[PDB]
Amino acid sequence: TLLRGVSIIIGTIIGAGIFISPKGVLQNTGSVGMSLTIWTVCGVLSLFGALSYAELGTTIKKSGGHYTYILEVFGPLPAFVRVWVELLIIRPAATAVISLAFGRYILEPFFIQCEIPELAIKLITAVGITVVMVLNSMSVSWSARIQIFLTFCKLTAILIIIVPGVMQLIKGQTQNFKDAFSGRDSSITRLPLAFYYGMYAYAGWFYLNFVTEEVENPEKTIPLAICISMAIVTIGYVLTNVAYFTTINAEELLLSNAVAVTFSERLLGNFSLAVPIFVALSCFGSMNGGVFAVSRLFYVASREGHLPEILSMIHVRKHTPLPAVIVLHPLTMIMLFSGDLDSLLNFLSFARWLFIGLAVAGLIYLRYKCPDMHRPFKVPLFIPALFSFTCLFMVALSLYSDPFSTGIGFVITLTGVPAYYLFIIWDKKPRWFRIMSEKITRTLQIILEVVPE
Amino acid sequence: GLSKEELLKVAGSPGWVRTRWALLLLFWLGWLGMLAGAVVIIVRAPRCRELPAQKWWHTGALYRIGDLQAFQGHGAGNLAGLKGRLDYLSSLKVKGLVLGPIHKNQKDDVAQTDLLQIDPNFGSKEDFDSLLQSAKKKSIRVILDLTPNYRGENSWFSTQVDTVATKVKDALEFWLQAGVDGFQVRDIENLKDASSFLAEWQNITKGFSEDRLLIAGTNSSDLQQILSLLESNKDLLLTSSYLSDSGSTGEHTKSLVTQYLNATGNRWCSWSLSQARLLTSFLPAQLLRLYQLMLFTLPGTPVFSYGDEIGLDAAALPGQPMEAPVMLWDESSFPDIPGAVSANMTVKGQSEDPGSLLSLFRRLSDQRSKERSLLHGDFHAFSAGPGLFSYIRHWDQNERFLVVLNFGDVGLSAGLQASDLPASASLPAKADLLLSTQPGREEGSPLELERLKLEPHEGLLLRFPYAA
Ligand SMILES: CCCCCCCCCCCCCCCCCC(=O)OC[C@H](COP(=O)([O-])O)OC(=O)CCCCCCCCCCCCCCCCC
Ligand SMILES: CCCCCCCCCCCCCCCCCC(=O)OC[C@H](COP(=O)([O-])O)OC(=O)CCCCCCCCCCCCCCCCC
Ligand SMILES: CCOc1ccccc1-n1c([C@H](C)N2CCN(C(=O)COc3ccc(Cl)cc3)CC2)nc2ccccc2c1=O
Ligand SMILES: *[C@@H]1O[C@H](CO)[C@@H](O[C@@H]2O[C@H](CO)[C@@H](O)[C@H](O)[C@H]2NC(C)=O)[C@H](O)[C@H]1NC(C)=O
Ligand SMILES: *[C@@H]1O[C@H](CO)[C@@H](O[C@@H]2O[C@H](CO)[C@@H](O)[C@H](O)[C@H]2NC(C)=O)[C@H](O)[C@H]1NC(C)=O
Ligand SMILES: *[C@@H]1O[C@H](CO)[C@@H](O[C@@H]2O[C@H](CO)[C@@H](O)[C@H](O)[C@H]2NC(C)=O)[C@H](O)[C@H]1NC(C)=O
Ligand SMILES: *[C@@H]1O[C@H](CO)[C@@H](O[C@@H]2O[C@H](CO)[C@@H](O)[C@H](O)[C@H]2NC(C)=O)[C@H](O)[C@H]1NC(C)=O
Repeated sequence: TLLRGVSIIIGTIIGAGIFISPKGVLQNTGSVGMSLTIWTVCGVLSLFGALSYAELGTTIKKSGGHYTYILEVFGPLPAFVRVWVELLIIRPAATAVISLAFGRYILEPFFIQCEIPELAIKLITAVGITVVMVLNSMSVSWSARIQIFLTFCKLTAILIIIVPGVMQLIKGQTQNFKDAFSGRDSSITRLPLAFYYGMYAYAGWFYLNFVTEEVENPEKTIPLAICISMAIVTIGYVLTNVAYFTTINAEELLLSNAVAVTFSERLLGNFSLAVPIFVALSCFGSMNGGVFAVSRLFYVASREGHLPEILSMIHVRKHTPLPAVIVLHPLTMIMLFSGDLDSLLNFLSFARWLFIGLAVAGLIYLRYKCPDMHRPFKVPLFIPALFSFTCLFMVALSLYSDPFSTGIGFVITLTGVPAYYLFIIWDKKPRWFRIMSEKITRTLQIILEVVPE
Repeated sequence: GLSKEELLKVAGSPGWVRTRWALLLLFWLGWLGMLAGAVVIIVRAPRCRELPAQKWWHTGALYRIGDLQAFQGHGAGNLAGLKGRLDYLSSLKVKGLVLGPIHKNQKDDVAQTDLLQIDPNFGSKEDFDSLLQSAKKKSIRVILDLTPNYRGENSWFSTQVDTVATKVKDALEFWLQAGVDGFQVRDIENLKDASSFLAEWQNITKGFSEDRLLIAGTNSSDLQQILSLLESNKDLLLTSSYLSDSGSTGEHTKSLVTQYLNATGNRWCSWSLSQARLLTSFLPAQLLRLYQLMLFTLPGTPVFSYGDEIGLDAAALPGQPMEAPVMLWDESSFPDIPGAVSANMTVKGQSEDPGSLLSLFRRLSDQRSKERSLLHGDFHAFSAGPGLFSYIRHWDQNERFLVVLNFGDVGLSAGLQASDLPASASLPAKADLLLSTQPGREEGSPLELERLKLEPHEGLLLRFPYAA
């Protein structure tokens, strides 16, 4: 129904991006004002893209995912390179960013106003990831009721910042926004970097997987729920940046590594160790949304020709996907012990917004060059055109921004095509190869005890 | 791929179950090894020292406004016009405000004059309340001077001493109820039994609250006359003329500052050149940038006079009182002898030049008030070239600062052989540069600390981070 729809969207779309983002948004812009315009532009851009995915996924009506939206509007290897670049770029670098924030925010009651070694962080993040994966490889029934509690934890983590940020606003009228649009004299070649940091704050809608006859009166319920429960997030996310700027100047925020602890350290009350616990629980709630929605993606991709059938096999008792965990873990650990947040956001965001822009352009290409295949609801022609235009322009301009961290994503998606004809368009090039790879699947299927059920 | 029933009869074998129990225990031992390594890298971490919980007059500079009439202009010299300049004062980022004696005083009769009633030529009690509320809004503290005979020669009523002592006791209890943040008394060498009265006044000032100040001001240049005033007091800020006698060579000023810090025992002090004069009355026109770099980077509170940010000269202008020169806000401040001012002789003409003197004041007054190793860092000078003065500020692990000054008109190199500093903040090989007093160097260009060649009257503000 309606209220459970806005509840599930408000639960999947907020998280801990509001603690990672506003330092990288301010750094790649100038003053407070350009930052707040970026934080409200990204909200309506995410609204437009969410409306486009909802209008696109109820016109194809297949078994979910925008892997099956690039396929059936492009067919071959455009949809192969998406599922290649997924498990090689996007998902390891997505887990290795929320984990790096989580590990940072629990070492704060032990390093009060002092500096932390990085190797103390990384070996705590690499404990939290494995505890997440061991929890996922056991029963799913505990793994969802834990998630519900972490959803209420991330709501309270937003709320205990948004309440004392307005009690400082209507009291004395404390203002340091004065000169709002006066920046640090230029930001034009690193504008899309801020686009990469704002959109990460709203991430989550592109795993929602809308299927038509499950919500009551579905001709009008889905776009109404999306447009209400996206503008609610845009309100709650701009007032939180107002709450951050109401107590911190624009120069303390660039030298700080955790803005939610310097908000609390000057807004005390003798339990200001609450917020590095609740920001940690909000960072854990996004980590726990891990191997799931990768598993059903592996199930759909394994059903045709891609991603060999050992993946999307299932443990016999306690029917949980183990080889997705096995293939995800030594990749996110490699990317975790490598470079920092500012490299990983760029390295994932390049490929991620490139493929979402391709899919929402394919929505238009299917709308005009196939005027059949009826629509339960439609959007105006300017909405996905504008979203795809901004996506592809920011991704293209991001190559003139730091190219030794995003150009590796470009060379990986261009080695996607020398990995396509070698593994899809061919027929058993050695016999030294198939008989070798059969024993591989046999041995590790025997070790993991996994069946395709 | 193997199906269900062909799998359970192979993966139930001996061997196949023992290898997976072995791999499971190997994975768990790697996990607990990572946990124990993270714990031992947390514990083997160096401690971190505790911040001193400073007061407000530790955090910035004080700005003495002696004559209020000549601060804005004649006819506009009331307390109401002072409210339009507090934005300019916050642009300077001064933390306090030492207002002049605004009380009523006629002349050498004590019975008519009174430290309780405001003179009507300055404003009202309601306007003083509005000043205090607007200053508390901008977070600028107001310190009220209370010298009794501030219109005359002998400021302390040299006939008797009892009534002038009792009336200050009534004065400190009166104004603190209104909400002032401190007090200042001047020329206390003309006050008999001074260290006994100062301890009583300091008691009353600390007895209202703990965040209140008392500033005493002498004219004595002698060190032993200064330490005798600091026998029963620790919280007293004492401004004297201790630095204004000489300083033509760097060895003399180096010996002066280090001897003062050795004698008082590294306590909180106040670095100033006078009690009511400007910087230009004791220095030539070229040394103002060097002394403004020095006075902001020394361990204590710097106290400046009004106009010292723009190089306000009185001897380079016509007929004026040498103790209370007129302030040059614009190109039309100085009314008579027209055309005497210039573009560089005023505030707004210096509020746009990047290589100006007021820009150096604003670049130093925020680095003093924001950075942590200049707030309460340590102090260690060392030997250097014959004519230089070089020192280092460092707090715990924060950004180390290095200041190198040239008190002479010669071309000298630095030659920094440290060899005696603590092992925490010893000299690095290469360090950055924040600013210089002269044009001709770019900001942010790291140097190596060997061929540091100095042009005459140059000062530097190198910095380097904590490493080993
Ligand atoms: C710097 C960025 C951060 C770090 C990133 C590091 C990336 C390293 C490269 C990893 C490449 C992994 C590619 C696996 C792609 C599998 C694609 C696929 O669908 O294979 C299908 C094929 C047939 O299966 P089936 O349909 O018959 O069941 O089934 C198979 O092909 C079975 C073989 C599966 C393994 C494929 C190995 C490919 C080797 C790629 C060369 C690079 C590594 C070489 C290592 C050599 C060491 C000996
Ligand atoms: C510099 C040093 C480098 C060292 C290697 C670094 C890479 C580490 C890779 C770690 C992979 C992720 C490990 C996740 C472990 C699964 C969690 C788990 O305990 O599963 C429970 C499962 C069922 O238990 P039970 O019901 O039998 O008691 O219990 C089981 O199913 C037992 C079997 C699974 C054991 C998992 C150990 C690793 C599996 C190896 C599979 C084949 C490896 C192929 C190459 C993969 C790496 C490139
Ligand atoms: C966090 C997102 O998932 C949830 C959302 C709400 C409640 C629970 C979950 N949840 C779910 C549930 C059973 N779900 C499955 C996937 N789900 C969609 O893919 C959106 O389906 C839509 C339905 C209606 C609309 Cl209008 C749009 C999309 C929605 C429901 N399994 C989990 C499994 C492992 C860990 C966490 C969760 C988990 O948290
Ligand atoms: C004021 O300083 C005096 C000594 O410098 C201290 O003790 C006070 O001494 C006076 C007599 O000179 C007494 O009248 C007070 O009652 C004393 N204060 C007490 C006993 O608390 C003391 O350090 C300061 N006084 C206060 C109240 O802080
Ligand atoms: C500090 O100011 C006084 C006032 O001009 C200087 O002169 C002293 O004045 C008092 C009475 O006004 C006399 O009792 C002293 O004997 C005077 N001192 C001397 C040395 O003549 C005093 O000289 C000034 N101090 C300095 C260092 O300039
Ligand atoms: C000035 O600093 C020096 C060290 O730089 C110290 O001099 C010491 O003075 C005491 C008492 O006269 C002697 O017992 C020590 O042997 C001296 N040490 C050295 C190294 O000379 C002291 O801190 C200060 N001197 C005075 C007289 O206050
Ligand atoms: C303001 O700028 C003028 C122009 O540079 C200064 O006038 C020069 O002053 C120097 C030394 O004071 C003399 O050597 C030059 O001969 C002067 N040139 C001219 C054209 O006047 C003036 O002194 C500056 N004002 C201040 C206060 O520094």
